[PDB]
Amino acid sequence: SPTSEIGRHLAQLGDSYSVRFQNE
Amino acid sequence: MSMAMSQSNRELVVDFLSYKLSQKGYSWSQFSDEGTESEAVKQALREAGDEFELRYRRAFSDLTSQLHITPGTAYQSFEQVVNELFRDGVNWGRIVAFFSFGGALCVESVDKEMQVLVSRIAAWMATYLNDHLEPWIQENGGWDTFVELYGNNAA
Repeated sequence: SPTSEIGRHLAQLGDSYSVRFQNE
Repeated sequence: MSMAMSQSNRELVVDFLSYKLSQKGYSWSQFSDEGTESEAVKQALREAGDEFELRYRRAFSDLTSQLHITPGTAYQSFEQVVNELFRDGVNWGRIVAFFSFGGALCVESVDKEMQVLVSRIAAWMATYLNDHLEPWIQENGGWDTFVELYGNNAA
């Protein structure tokens, strides 16, 4: 289903973001 | 502090969406209406959204296309995506992703002449932020912490 999968990749990206661009 | 914070969260959402709309040549006005100053929260969120959309553009563009939006199905699609986004918990990166997703929906709605959605997407984002994220935000230092951890002094 599109929405559940779209939400999971968004979560994946957000988690990558949270590690990448942490500055402290 | 709930709705001391609830008016503020609304202003963050409107400001982010207005900024993403303005990047394409659209305008928010056409479709309706702690130590770090709110202008810095707004800017850090604008910044983070830009870096998120840049670095994950393809993955993010592909994902925004897979949900076929209509004014009569958009609300359910938005809430389902966000439920899955935060299923395993909340961190600042998923909140950035949450804002970028909403902004992408606003812009696509205008592109496809579904502009009635623009102001509703803002309402849904603010309601979900106020009802389901603000507890985590409060527990985790408020928006001060977001700026301190993800702020960048190059705009």
